[PDB]
Amino acid sequence: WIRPDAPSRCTWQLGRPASESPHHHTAPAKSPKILPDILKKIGDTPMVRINKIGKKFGLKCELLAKCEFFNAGGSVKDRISLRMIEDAERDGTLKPGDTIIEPTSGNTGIGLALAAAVRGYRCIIVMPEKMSSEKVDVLRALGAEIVRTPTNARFDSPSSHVGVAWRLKNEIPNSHILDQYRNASNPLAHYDTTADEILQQCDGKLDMLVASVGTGGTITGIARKLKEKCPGCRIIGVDPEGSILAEPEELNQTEQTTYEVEGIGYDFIPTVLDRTVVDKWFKSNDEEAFTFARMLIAQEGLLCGGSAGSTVAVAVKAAQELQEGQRCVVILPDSVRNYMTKFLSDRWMLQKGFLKEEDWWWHLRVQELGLSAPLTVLPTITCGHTIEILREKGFDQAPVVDEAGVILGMVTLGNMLSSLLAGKVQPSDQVGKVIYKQFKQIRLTDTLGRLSHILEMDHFALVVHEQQRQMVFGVVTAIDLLNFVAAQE
Amino acid sequence: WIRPDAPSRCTWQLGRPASESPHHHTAPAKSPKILPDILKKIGDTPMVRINKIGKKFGLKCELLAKCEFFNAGGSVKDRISLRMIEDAERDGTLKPGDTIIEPTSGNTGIGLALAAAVRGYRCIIVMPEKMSSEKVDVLRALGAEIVRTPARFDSPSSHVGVAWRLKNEIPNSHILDQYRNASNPLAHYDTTADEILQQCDGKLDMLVASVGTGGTITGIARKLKEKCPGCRIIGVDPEGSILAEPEELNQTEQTTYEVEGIGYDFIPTVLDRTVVDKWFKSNDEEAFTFARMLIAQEGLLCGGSAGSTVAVAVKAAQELQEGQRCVVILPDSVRNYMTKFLSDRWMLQKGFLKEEDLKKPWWWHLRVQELGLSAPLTVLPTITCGHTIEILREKGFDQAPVVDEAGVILGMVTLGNMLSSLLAGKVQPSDQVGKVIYKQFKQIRLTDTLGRLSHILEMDHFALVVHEQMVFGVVTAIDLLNFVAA
Ligand code: HEM
Ligand code: HEM
Ligand SMILES: C[S@@+](CC[C@H](N)C(=O)[O-])C[C@H]1O[C@@H](n2cnc3c(N)ncnc32)[C@H](O)[C@@H]1O
Ligand SMILES: C[S@@+](CC[C@H](N)C(=O)[O-])C[C@H]1O[C@@H](n2cnc3c(N)ncnc32)[C@H](O)[C@@H]1O
Ligand SMILES: *Cc1c(COP(=O)(O)O)cnc(C)c1O
Repeated sequence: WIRPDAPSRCTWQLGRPASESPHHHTAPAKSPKILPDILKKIGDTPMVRINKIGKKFGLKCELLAKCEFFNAGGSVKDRISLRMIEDAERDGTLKPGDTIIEPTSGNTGIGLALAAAVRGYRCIIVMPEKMSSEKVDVLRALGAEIVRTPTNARFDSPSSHVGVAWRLKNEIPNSHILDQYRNASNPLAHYDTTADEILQQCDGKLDMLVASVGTGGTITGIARKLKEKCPGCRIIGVDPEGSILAEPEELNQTEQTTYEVEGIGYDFIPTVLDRTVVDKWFKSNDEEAFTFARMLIAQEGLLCGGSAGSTVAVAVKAAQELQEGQRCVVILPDSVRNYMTKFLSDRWMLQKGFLKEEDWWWHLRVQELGLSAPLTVLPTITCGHTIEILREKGFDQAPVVDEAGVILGMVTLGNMLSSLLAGKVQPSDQVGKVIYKQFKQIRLTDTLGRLSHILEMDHFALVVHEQQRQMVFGVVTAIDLLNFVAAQE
Repeated sequence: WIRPDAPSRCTWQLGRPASESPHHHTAPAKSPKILPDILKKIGDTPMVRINKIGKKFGLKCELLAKCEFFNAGGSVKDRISLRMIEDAERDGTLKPGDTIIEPTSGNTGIGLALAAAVRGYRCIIVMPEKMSSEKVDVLRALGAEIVRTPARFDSPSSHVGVAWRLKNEIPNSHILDQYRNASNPLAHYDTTADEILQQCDGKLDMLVASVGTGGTITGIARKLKEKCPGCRIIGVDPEGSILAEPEELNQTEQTTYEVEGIGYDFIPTVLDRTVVDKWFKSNDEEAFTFARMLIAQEGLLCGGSAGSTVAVAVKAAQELQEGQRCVVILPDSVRNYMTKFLSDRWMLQKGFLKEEDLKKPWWWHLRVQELGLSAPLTVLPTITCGHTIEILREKGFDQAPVVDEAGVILGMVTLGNMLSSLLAGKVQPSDQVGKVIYKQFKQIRLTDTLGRLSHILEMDHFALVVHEQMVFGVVTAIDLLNFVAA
């Protein structure tokens, strides 16, 4: 196994002629009238001027945006997913029918699974288990296969999202790992194509480039091509808090290492990353990322992700030094398609406490309902006798309780039923196995509004003795609320 | 108010020179290095050859795909949302700071909300109350405002009439009316069809398009019939829609289908059915199947309507021989359908997906007639909501049928629907219950599997046993559980 953070052996140095390069170099391509396949849609991404957000924050300059979400897969990684493969295919490293294994979650695995789906490669994406249903559904739809690795297990560990991919690589015939962190094809893709597009579209003239930093291939290749052909251009790198990628190290000091923004920042310094071509670094957080993302979507009509928001949130700061007549280009990595249920959802933004909006009987208290005396069950009775009673009284449940009255959980009918479809339970065995812990608990002193929210969300909430959370005062559903309302109106 | 199905007054006739046209005509545009705004990204969509699926089903011809999901909003409607506005803006009909009300829940609301967001118009989208979260979240994110309308085409309180009520009540408000507006088919007549002719060098022998409002297929078929006579135009209509001709094809039991964006109960103004050489009937199964097949094999990320288009294409293009060309229209992206046809769980829940891995419980192929269900308790449409709440209190169910005096069941009522409506303030305890009638509901019959029933009761809280149109009763989970665990 080789470490991705292993120091770079590249001898490239500013001033060295391009004739000395040992690598293979491609060029931006004239696109056909009719595309032979969807993969030809990758590249030649549009440059869109930012008209509102630039001026709103007082930028005297021109602010352009390089939109990589118009790539066939809806991310910048479609550039490298193509390149890394097209190189391997040339090298003789990659054969027809082979397997491509990658230790990635969502941003590269999509591009790779797409290219693999088009060209008939088996694709194996290895990642933690709780991966967002958007990315996971896209991958499964493209034909890729997923390996769930444990949520808590280290990078250096033998059971992680990465090491296990290497174990599969060794164990599975014809399997290859392109290794986006170590592969020179990653930054060479942007060095050869992206940076040339940016230079063509800007007529060779721009005074700043702002990019968010992930593996680092993008910002590296771009900054190198620019430093060569456009010296005056300053390169600005963006790093989330909790990441050590940014320089100097003093900026990297923080309490938590966890952030909600996807695609940028992780704990190690990849091989492909060149931090000597980055003129200045900026620290962003999740709040301004998502805020500026919503602002981009709303004001500019640009459908993009949170990393784009980070990039721009930094841009409005870094471009203040720029005056009138100059130009600043930002990199917008991906689309909103992956974040449909995350930063795009107001409920989610509220839950994490980012925007946190404010909130005739709405402020009336649940107490006014005057509910029934609960039917609770022992963990220990059969599922048959269980749904026998729940059929008798037309109630759907239990707080599942111990002998002391302590709540051990809850159980509902539908849960039982799906547990039966899976065949993991049968009427004989104890109900204590089917305990449903994923419901929500709210109680007497709570507002009827929050309850209402849960009632359009779920089937029920659970009134607990106010100051004893292990105690059950009663069970609330929509029918008793409708009872209250229809009663006093 | 004007009806969308009102007959077309257009005097356009095949053979008439283009110099006689009273309308305004644009042309496909050379795009800049740097786009001044995102709206310039609309158009010049790529044409991608279909290499696998064509040959797999035995097509001797070339099958190309016009991908409209690469538009800035991720749908074909971005073309018209632009046009309808750009015309109004020119006409003096549309002023800066105005309000654009549209009663569509379709992609048009997205395109319009985007253009409105970019150009600073207030946007009001009026639609039903279910409305799968993707579209709704996109709209709210773009700055648009939503009105929930608890669906009926010519009703006074619907997704459309109330938009006209707002149009009258709100200053500077306009309704572009995608069904009646000539800008809709003119957008495709002027641009899309010219793109298709440029990319195909003026030669193609068939075009297959799914039919929604009909502006697309109309404008395209007209431009083609003019400049490429040999090209046959093939229209696609879901089952439950009457758009297809002849009328004999439109015969079906249910009028409800899961595919979004195509087929209607009415014939829109902009639709010209005299330029369509042949029509084909598609269903939801082959739509979603071919959509998954497009994504998997061709790497094309698209929607279910695309699947319908292609599912028809592999049939219609069989007449084509080697050397010819067939072009299909792919309307939208998978972005709206992330939790619907893209989800395996959902595909299973609706019964489209294939069942076995080769073993499962014995009651699976038993049927619900064995459950021994009792008589349903029916509610009148004229009853008061509070009364419903009383009866349904005492009996203790979460749902009841809404049926008129003549015996025909107009629908179902669920507590979540009543609560949802009340929280919006669109219903009161003294109101008609006929307001909260819930017309989208799932049917399992007497003779259908206990398995299908199970999948149903994983989607939703009920389904409804019917002896043949007639009924039997209402089924929920606890009867299944009671039967099995017995
Ligand atoms: C005149 C220009 C360049 C020269 C002469 C050059 C030369 C080299 C050399 C000698 C190596 C060592 C390979 C090894 O030790 O196994 C290397 C590696 C590498 N180069 Fe370059 N290079 C040039 C430009 C670039 C550019 C423009 C990029 C990216 C945009 C790049 C990315 C890399 C990467 C990622 C490695 C791998 C380092 C490692 O595996 O540790 N190089 N290069
Ligand atoms: C030589 C070519 C054409 C001529 C002379 C023509 C003429 C007309 C005329 C006289 C009307 C009646 C306006 C009214 O009564 O309000 C009309 C309406 C209309 N035209 Fe055309 N037209 C031509 C081509 C087209 C094309 C190519 C399209 C679309 C692709 C189109 C779409 C419409 C629509 C949607 C209406 C509205 C009909 C209604 O509101 O009931 N026309 N046209
Ligand atoms: C008869 S049930 C009807 C079906 C409804 N979906 C439900 O499960 O509550 C509705 C009434 O029973 C009450 N209820 C539900 N679960 C209960 C439980 N485990 N113990 C006592 N009352 C319960 C509710 O609060 C409501 O007043
Ligand atoms: C008592 S309810 C308990 C709550 C459950 N969620 C429900 O609505 O069915 C369950 C029993 O009532 C039946 N049921 C539900 N709605 C019905 C109605 N409208 N007419 C007759 N039986 C009904 C079910 O089929 C089942 O046998
Ligand atoms: C509107 C629509 C169509 C049909 O396009 P028309 O312009 O009505 O002919 C097809 N698919 C989707 C998803 C649509 O929204």
